[PDB]
Amino acid sequence: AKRHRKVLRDNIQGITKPAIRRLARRGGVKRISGLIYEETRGVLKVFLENVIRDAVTYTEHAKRKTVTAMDVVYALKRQGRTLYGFG
Amino acid sequence: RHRKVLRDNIQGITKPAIRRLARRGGVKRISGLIYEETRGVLKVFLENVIRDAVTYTEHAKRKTVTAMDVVYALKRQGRTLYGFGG
Amino acid sequence: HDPESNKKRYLLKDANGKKFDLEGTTKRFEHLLSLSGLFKHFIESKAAKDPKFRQVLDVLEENKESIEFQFRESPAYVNGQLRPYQIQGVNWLVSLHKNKIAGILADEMGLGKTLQTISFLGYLRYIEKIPGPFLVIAPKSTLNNWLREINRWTPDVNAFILQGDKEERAELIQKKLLGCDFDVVIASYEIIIREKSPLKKINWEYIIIDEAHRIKNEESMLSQVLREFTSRNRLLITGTPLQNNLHELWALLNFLLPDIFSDAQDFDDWFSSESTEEDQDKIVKQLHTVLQPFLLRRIKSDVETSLLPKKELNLYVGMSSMQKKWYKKILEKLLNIMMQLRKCCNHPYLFDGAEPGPPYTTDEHLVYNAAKLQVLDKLLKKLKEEGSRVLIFSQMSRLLDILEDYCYFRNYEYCRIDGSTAHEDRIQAIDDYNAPDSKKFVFLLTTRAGGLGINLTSADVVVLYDSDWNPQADLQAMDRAHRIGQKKQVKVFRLVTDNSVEEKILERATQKLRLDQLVIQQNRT
Amino acid sequence: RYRPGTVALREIRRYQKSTELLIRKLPFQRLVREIAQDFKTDLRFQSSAVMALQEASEAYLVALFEDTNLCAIHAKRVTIMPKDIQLARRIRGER
Amino acid sequence: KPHRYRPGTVALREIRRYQKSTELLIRKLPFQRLVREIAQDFKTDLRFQSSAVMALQEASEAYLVALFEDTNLCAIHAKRVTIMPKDIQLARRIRGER
Amino acid sequence: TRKESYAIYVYKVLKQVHPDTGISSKAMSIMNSFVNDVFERIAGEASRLAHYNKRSTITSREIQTAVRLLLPGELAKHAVSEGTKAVTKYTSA
Amino acid sequence: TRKESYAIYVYKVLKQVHPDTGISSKAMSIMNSFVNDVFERIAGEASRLAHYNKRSTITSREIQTAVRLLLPGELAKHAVSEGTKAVTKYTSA
Amino acid sequence: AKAKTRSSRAGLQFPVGRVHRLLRKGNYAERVGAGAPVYLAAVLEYLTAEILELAGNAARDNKKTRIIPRHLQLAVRNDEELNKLLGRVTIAQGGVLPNIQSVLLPK
Amino acid sequence: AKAKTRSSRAGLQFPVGRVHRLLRKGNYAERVGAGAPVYLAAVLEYLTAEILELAGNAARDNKKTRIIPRHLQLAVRNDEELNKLLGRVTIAQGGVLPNIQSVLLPK
DNA sequence: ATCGGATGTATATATCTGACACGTGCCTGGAGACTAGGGAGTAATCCCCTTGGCGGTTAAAACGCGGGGGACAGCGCGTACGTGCGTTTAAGCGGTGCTAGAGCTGTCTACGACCAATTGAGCGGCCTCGGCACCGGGATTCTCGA
DNA sequence: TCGAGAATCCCGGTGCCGAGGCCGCTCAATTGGTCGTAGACAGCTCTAGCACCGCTTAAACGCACGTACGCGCTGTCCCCCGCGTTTTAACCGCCAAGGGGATTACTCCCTAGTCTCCAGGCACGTGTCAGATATATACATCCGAT
Ligand SMILES: [Cl-]
Repeated sequence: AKRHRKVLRDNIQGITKPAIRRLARRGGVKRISGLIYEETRGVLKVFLENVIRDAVTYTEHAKRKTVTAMDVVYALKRQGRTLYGFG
Repeated sequence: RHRKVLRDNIQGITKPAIRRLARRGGVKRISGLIYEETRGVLKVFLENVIRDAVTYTEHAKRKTVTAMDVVYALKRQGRTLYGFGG
Repeated sequence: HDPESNKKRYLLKDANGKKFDLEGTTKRFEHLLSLSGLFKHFIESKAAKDPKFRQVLDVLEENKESIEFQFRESPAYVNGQLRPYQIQGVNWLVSLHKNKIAGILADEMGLGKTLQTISFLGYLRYIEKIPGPFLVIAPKSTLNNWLREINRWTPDVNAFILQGDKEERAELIQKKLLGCDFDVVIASYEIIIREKSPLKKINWEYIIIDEAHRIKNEESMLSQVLREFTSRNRLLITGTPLQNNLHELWALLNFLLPDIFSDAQDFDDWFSSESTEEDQDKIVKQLHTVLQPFLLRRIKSDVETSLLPKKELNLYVGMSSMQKKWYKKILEKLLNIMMQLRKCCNHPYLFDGAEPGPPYTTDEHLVYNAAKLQVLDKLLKKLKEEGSRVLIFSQMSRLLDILEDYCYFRNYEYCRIDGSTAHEDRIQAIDDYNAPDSKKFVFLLTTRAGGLGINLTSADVVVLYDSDWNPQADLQAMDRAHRIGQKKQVKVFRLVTDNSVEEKILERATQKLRLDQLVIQQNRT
Repeated sequence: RYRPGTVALREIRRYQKSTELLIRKLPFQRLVREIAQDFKTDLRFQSSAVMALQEASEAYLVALFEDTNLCAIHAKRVTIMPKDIQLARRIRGER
Repeated sequence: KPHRYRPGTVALREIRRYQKSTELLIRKLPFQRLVREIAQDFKTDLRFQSSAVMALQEASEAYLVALFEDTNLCAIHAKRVTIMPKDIQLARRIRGER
Repeated sequence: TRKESYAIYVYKVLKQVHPDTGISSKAMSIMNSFVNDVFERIAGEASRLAHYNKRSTITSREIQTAVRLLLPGELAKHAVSEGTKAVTKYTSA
Repeated sequence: TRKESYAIYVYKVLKQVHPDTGISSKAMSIMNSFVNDVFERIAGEASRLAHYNKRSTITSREIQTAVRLLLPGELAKHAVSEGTKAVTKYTSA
Repeated sequence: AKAKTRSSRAGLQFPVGRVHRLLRKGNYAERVGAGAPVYLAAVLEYLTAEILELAGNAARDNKKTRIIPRHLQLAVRNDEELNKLLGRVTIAQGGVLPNIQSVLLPK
Repeated sequence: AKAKTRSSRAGLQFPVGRVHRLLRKGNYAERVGAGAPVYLAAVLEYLTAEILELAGNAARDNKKTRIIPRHLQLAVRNDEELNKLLGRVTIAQGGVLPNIQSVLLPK
């Protein structure tokens, strides 16, 4: 069976409990429930899907196999989340 | 033109009008302090939109406000209105 | 001495102790130009921008003590007697010092290495009467080995290892380093990067760096840090100089003598960029004499005899059907690199979905979907009668997983060492396999793993089931069983796939190996 | 006599089905051309301009109440309050 | 009995610690793994610039921080101090993402 | 005078999708506003694309990228299909 | 290789308000992006404003109206005053 | 020879000459390709046909023969991902989708 | 004659010539006027001076003589007009304004 | 559970007005030369990204347990809403007059485009040295059992 | 209720590396000179806005009442925080070879833009009728008090 690498922990589980706790602290919350740790992961995954979709559209229009920071900036500005400091 | 400067016309946004807007919003029970908040927010919204419309009108050297100018102001604010032009 | 005498001398007397010294560089230029005249190329190359070296050239040219203390058989200060060629090496080192230059020691691993080093340090302390400091940079696995060697063949010195956690290292530094209560400071690479600032503010005599081949890239952080260190001279220890290129030899030389080999372009235009006629031949290769004084290498065929040689063979396997379809799929188009070609040449099941089903089974069908593995199975079956234990190497541990599951499918007894197995279980594993009667037929390993202290000497056959870009890594894997110790004939079987990229990898490996052959080995003497 | 709630629900159903204007045209026009004279003096207006202003204003207010109601329900009430509007339009980004 | 703070007095200390610094609160490698396995869907065989991944992480962290602030306001408005998934759902519904 | 519109074309599309229904003046005006708004959105996105890639011409590739970047999912796929088959027919004829 | 930026002018404005305060690289990039964004907003709004009135030329009147539309409150007031002052000085020179 | 409109050549119904002229005198780029007007007209025609068949279905659902802004609003708001396209848009003389919260309903 | 920069004639610091070229090549109109670059350069200069003055004040408050994105963020978010102008914008490596809800403090 | 109101909800009929059909002309889109320049193809080169692996440090991360305080539920109560009914009041329609100012036409300048020549202003590359990060340690201060 | 103890801030005192001048070069901004045409500016027209005056009659307004509901208080679990202890994965570094992309420098060709002509497509002005309101009108169908 050890021919097959045992399936790794899911990538969305890489946003650990302490990381979400730190984000919530910077947001200014004191107490935190136990289901936020999955609701937040879902929200982050959805946001990332949208931005990645737009960035990939740009980078394949440009005839390149390389997503670039300036494409990410274009995608964010398209969504209406302009970001200063990268282009 | 004549006898048009008026005061307290925000009191013309009557309480039953607020209640009808609340019903279309699907609100069942309404507190008594709600009308002043509604008048304040409506006045702020109107001030912004009318400011932008008057800016467009002044730039075009006109001095009559057109529905197309109102549409421009609304679209610039991000509230695209369909039906009156564009 | 006492700590205060060490404090009055060790610490940098000035704020900026790094400055151009003229006497030493003039001495080096005069001695080397006396040795040979090819160096004028380097000197004119370095004088193009800065002309004070050009006035050094002028003064040393227009005007046209390294006492021969042979330092014979092992003096009493180093306990016991030792190999006469080691006395020859120490004489080499002494003459190197007395000519105010440095030089790589390139003795083959296991040929009494670091012993000449400690003896030379004792010579410095007793015949030259000079105390420390002496920085020693070695891989972590050899720190305690170095310390034991120093403390058991020249115990009347000060030497400690600079290892530990943050706080233990900090207190040790403030106690001894800033305390100036040492003669030799044993430290590891990572420690050298970590403890840069305290170690800078010491007037170093030498900086001994074992396995010097680690410093072969001049953009490496360790190379930058060592350049930033102040020292009087240097000394390099490594068994495989010029592993896979000619430029890295210049990279070693630059750290050795930063005032001689100060230009990369000059050295890479010395021989490399000229291939038309005999100018790529005898004359240009005999221009190697520039490398003659800076290096010494000795072979296991000059010294201990024993160790019958090697019997390297090649087993040209043929592509299998599933391998064929995967290889054609890869060639024309997850997959993002040519490394997929080598993966396919090794075993198709590395790619996901290659196992049919999957219902998870480990039956005889494994060797069916593999070219090399069938030859491997037949080879193991043939070797089982003579009971010769096996060391299998590879480039991917993920391949070793398939191989070990094959291993226990046919009921064999293996034992792994990879990048994930810790130190203590590694040690117990090597003890188990090297037992006087060990019931573990095969042993698995990764080519570039385990360091150098591994002593898998109990077996006789070593299959390089995959090849490597650097032939030196494969050579280390081979001498891992061919070192002193094992006395039966060591047999090594590389497996090569035809009509595939493995031919190209082998061919480039042979280019680099023969380049190493022509550059160093004949002129090794 | 009906109980408190029945007439409110029937009114909700009535007004969520019509399309006509819930604010009086002439009071809204007076308010609009009163606000106007604080930016420029002696303006004229188009009937369709005031009509568009009303159509946007009521849409804004209805959309705001549709969030005020959700905020009220989130607090285990059924009544809407000034704090409900303040929270709704603070989250929406209008401060 | 050893010294022990009462609940909340460490939470506020972390609140004011993190509302004062500027570094990234998510580890780099897990986030890179996340938005590479997400990008594997729309198109395969992509190469990501380090700067591109950094911009993505900056934007996502800012988004989550703002969302958590509005969730905090929702929870306070509900006469609570603990945030719950209903607060996040309401916050995203109001602002228009639901 | 002579203000132009899309009414004559919207009416044709209506009469070929629902052969026996009508449309009021206000609804026709709303459809006109919709068409103008969508045209402006797509053209603006295409112009920004062409400026982004330092090209100096709008073409079918920019239009297709803009529509796939502006319309959500299933609408984007059908719109792309429509545009490609229309352009192929035009090129052939 | 030659990439143009507003860094050398932002670090002349800085040395007139705070004559002895430096600015980091990241802040410089943010400043360049900010002036780029504001330029884009003003230029786009002025272009649309010209297109609405069927004018072919963009000029200071459209720039004034665009800044009065984009900037809030006293910021627009001061910016308009400064722009008029600069235009009058230039046309007098 | 007798002229053949490019919209007839492409088999479309929206005008390609008008789209080309707008793209040209609309300050979008210095040059405009020849397939771009055709592609854009096809896309516009598709979106019009989609929203218009939804509006016709609503009009027939209300037993009306003509289409009105109420029907347009019903179609757009009911259809997901057309609602997402017209997310920030306001349709005059439209309305709201019939919707009452669950907790408001009588026991 | 002798060259005399348009910025110097206007008494400005921002490049009037480069602003003019950007306006002309950005496909904003058919032809740009003559006072438009001057007006736009003046406006950009005003906005930059305002931002930098506030950021330098924040840096001095933090006892550091060098503006950083944290100082830019503090300057922008502590003024109402600037914050309204840059509401959607997010500053990289900016951080958050210190803020704790009053009901969250100990009794 | 039953019965009595009150409120939508189908159903027939008259009115009208707004959508739809039809004729004209005029302007704009299509047809046909002619060209130039934008973009496609090629080719050096120099740096960045990928894949698989190894070795080492060390903070975070994970898991466990106690216990406290907060959420959730239940209960009482006293308003603050909803409902309903008279009675004012002002919005809506319908009309009229008055007029300004929004819109269309001519025309004839100033002023923006284009081109050539020229030159300083800005950009890339290099070196360095203060500004800031880091590490104690000592002193202050802020929380928590009494 | 005041001491005990942990956290934090403020001093000095290193180090290091990013900003910030300095220099050479080149290429876009400046100056000078046509010239073709937007767009002020004047003038004429007539449409849509503004202003009242009158009727009527439905929406607002004020007042009563009584009754659900929002709010405060009280318990009680339970679940989330805070602190220890152990494990592990992130983060540097380092190796090998590739391809990808960003320049710069070209060549060249085909597809746009620019003209000149000229007819049909579409926009506007009309003239119809049937689809959509308006009234009544009977029926079905919740809601609330016994
Ligand atoms: Cl050795």
